[PDB]
This record gives sequence, structure tokens and C-alpha cells, in this order.
Amino acid sequence: FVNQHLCGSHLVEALYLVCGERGFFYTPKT
Amino acid sequence: FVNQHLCGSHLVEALYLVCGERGFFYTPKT
Amino acid sequence: FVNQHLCGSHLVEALYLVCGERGFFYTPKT
Amino acid sequence: FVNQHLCGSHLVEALYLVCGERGFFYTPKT
Amino acid sequence: FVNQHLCGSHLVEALYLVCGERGFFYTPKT
Amino acid sequence: FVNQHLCGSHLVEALYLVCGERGFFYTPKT
Amino acid sequence: GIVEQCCASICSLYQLENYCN
Amino acid sequence: GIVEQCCASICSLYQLENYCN
Amino acid sequence: GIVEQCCASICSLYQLENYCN
Amino acid sequence: GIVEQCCASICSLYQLENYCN
Amino acid sequence: GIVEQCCASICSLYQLENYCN
Amino acid sequence: GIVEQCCASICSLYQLENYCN
Ligand SMILES: [Zn+2]
Ligand SMILES: [Zn+2]
Repeated sequence: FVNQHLCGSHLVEALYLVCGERGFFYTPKT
Repeated sequence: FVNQHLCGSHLVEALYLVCGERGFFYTPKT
Repeated sequence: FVNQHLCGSHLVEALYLVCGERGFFYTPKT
Repeated sequence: FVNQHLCGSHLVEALYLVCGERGFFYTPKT
Repeated sequence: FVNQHLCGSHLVEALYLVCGERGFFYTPKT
Repeated sequence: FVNQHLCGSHLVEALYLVCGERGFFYTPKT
Repeated sequence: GIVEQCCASICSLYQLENYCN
Repeated sequence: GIVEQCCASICSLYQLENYCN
Repeated sequence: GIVEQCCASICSLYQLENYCN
Repeated sequence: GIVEQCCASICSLYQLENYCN
Repeated sequence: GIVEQCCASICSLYQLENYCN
Repeated sequence: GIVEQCCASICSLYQLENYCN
């Protein structure tokens, strides 16, 4: 897989495809 | 058919802008 | 809504969804 | 049906690259 | 019909994340 | 056409639309 | 869920905000 | 407009440039 | 314009809606 | 190619990696 | 979280899969 | 290559078309 920083919507889209029908959680607040 | 996989990427992109720091969960399972 | 800088195509897509069937104008030259 | 809402995001993304600094108007109303 | 042009942008976006530095070729011709 | 730096997936998508049914090659390793 | 209510018909920002945290 | 000419069939860059300013 | 208001600095939804038509 | 195997049905990351270099 | 691990720094696929559910 | 020519620096449409096949 790609080996670089993935930010904002590019992180959500990387999550979307990696996880498949499992889905995911996006929690940016820290 | 139509395409809910292509729609799902648009959906999670839309949710990244709408939810902001509240974050979200994407579960196509119910 | 998201509270961050939105640039290039991420601004056009934020516009696309915010405005709905009203449409919008994208005028980057200043 | 098919999906002109999902097509519209692609359309305004395409227009951001093609028009550049000339900018554009997206009106799905005519 | 369905839309393989809109699917193709998603496809080449997916391949950018999966292939990383190996790169790819997109040929809808075979 | 747009006159700015196009990086990562924004370069792949610019390629996707510019080239049309010809397709393209994305080779980021140098 | 969201796939059956928002891919079968258009969902505004307001309808999408229902699925946030 | 653009939605009926370019979502029903593929529009090249050249066809898309017609809708710029 | 929009680049200056929303990219250089940040825009609330109300402000981004100034660029709707 | 990829358009007929992955637009007609969903392709996982693993199926997509087959079309890399 | 994810922003700190995957945007500030880089994430392998295994690590990005920690945020799958 | 393309990253160096089009991301580090800017590419005209003619130049970006060098990476079409
Ligand atoms: Zn981006
Ligand atoms: Zn799409």
C-alpha cells in the first residue's frame, strides 16, 4: 500500500477502501 | 445495478465535511 | 460543518454539497 | 436510475481542472 | 447504463492508494 | 487547463481526464 | 442505513448530519 | 445543461471547457 | 474572493453559502 | 480488463493489486 | 488517534486497519 | 518523472499529456 501521509478526505477514502464491508470509524478529535 | 460502492465513497467524503470534529462511523450493515 | 482550510478541488466539492440544487460559482481569480 | 448527483461531483471536479482561473458556474437548472 | 467513466476515476484513485510506488497503467482497452 | 501543482491522487485524476480512452501511466518512483 | 436512504435518493447536508457522532 | 449532456454520455475536456467562464 | 476567504483562512458554512447562487 | 471486472462487481484491495506494476 | 498516527506520521496498511470496525 | 515534473513544478496540459499512452 501507499507510504505517505494521508490527511483529511484522503484518510477517509483510504479507510473506505481498506476496510471494505466492515466499515470504519473516523475520529479526528484529539 | 446502480452503484452503492461508488456512492459510498461520496457518502463518506460528504460525512467528512458535514461531521467535522464530531467524526463518524460508516456501517453498511444494519 | 468542518472547520479547516479547504483548497482547490476540496473547496469545489464543499461548495457542491453545501449549495445543493442551487448550484454555485467558483471564481478563484483575484 | 443512473446517478447524476454522483456524476455532478465528478463534473464540478473536472471543471475545476479544465477551467482553472477562468472559474465556472454550476447550474443544474435550465 | 451504469457508469464506467465515473467508476474509472474511483478505480484509478483506488489504484493510486494500492499500488503506491509500484505505479500502474490504466488501459480500458483489451 | 489549471496551472498549479497537482500531487498524489489529484495528479492521477488530472491524468485520468486529460488522457480519455487512451489511458495513462502513473510512475511515481524516481 | 445511509446507503439505502442516501444512494437510492439524494441526501442533503442536514440528512447526512444525522449519521455523525 | 451539463448534467444532461455529460452524465448521459461522456464529455471530453474540450466539451467540458464550453461551460467555463 | 473564495480562495482568499476559504483556503487562506477558514470559512463557516454560512460564509461558504455566500458562494452558492 | 479492470473496468469490466471491477465496475460490474466490487473489487477488494487485493483484486486491485493485480493491476499494479 | 488516526490524524496523529496516519496524517502527522505515516501508517502501514495494518495500522490503518486498526481503524476498521 | 511525473511527480518531479508535475507536483514539484507545474505542468501544462501538453506536458501532462506526455504521460498518456
Ligand atoms: Zn487533496
Ligand atoms: Zn463517483
